[PDB]
Amino acid sequence: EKKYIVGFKQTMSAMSSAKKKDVISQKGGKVEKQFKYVNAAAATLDEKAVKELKKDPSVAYVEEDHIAHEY
Amino acid sequence: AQSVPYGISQIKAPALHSQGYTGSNVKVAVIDSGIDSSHPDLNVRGGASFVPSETNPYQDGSSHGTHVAGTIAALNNSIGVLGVSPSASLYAVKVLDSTGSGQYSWIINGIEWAISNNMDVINMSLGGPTGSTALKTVVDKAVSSGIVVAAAAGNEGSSGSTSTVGYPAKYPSTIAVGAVNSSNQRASFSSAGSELDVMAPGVSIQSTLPGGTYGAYNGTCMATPHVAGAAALILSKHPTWTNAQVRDRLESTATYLGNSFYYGKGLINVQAAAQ
Ligand SMILES: [Ca+2]
Ligand SMILES: [Ca+2]
Repeated sequence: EKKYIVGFKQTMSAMSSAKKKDVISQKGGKVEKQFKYVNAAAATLDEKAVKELKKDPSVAYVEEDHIAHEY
Repeated sequence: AQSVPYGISQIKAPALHSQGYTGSNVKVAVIDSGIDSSHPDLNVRGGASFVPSETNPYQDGSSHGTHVAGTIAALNNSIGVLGVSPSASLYAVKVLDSTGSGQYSWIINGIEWAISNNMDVINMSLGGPTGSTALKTVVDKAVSSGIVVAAAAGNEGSSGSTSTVGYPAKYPSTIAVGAVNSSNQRASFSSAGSELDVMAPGVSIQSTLPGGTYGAYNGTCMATPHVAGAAALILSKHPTWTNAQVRDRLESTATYLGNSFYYGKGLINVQAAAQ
């Protein structure tokens, strides 16, 4: 598993508090948070989940939850 | 006795204070490692923490967020230092732990908090060399909602003609802030690129540290809070100005320093900007 941010397509499914959770949750993925202003979610994902998600009509992207540092 | 750090004079903040403008009622989110609100030279009005292992935003194990907070709004009194906008309301939005590290999702949660609680100004004295779609979206949303977002340009120095400006400072919606010394020279660590917007003092910047003490640090991160505080001053004098108007004044009235690749529009002058 890794720390990821999963983003959703404006309306081509998944945004809804529940179908969003569902979308990730049913690919092994796990959700830590659903963003209020961003159509996205912080999640924990194996490699399989990533491939499935990226190919979901509801998913616009699957990016790594990167680590910043004090500038 | 109170000392006025050189950078505070360098951007001409004291002229605003003499006019009677000090950032009163302007809400400024310090999206950082927390603020030690027990410091006698600071007032902290609220905040929240999105660091899972450190959920109290009023504790700062790094010292970074407390130091940034004091450049922005260290109280005008008889002790310690003086911030650019000493009457501003500071919010501790903790997204970095005691090592000064944070996940992008935590940072996003902090930015969303700032949006939901109607912050006027966001200071992000942080960045990384990696872009994030979710991050851009959230910073763009904060700006389209009317919030001024000042971001450290980064401390990766220069690399031929390639931009070393980090994220979220690289994104157009933010004001990317580089660092100059007290001679208005670019600090050699200050990141460079066409994304740079302005410069501010970022060398040997004295400010507040947890435990009621004081100390100097260097960085585009120390430069940034000068610009966030400048924004607070400008809005306390022009409460109808939008974030785009604040930004335009800071950049259009900046003191030219040279090639914009290394200096952006140059050194902020809050006195000129708030005319
Ligand atoms: Ca003071
Ligand atoms: Ca920018």
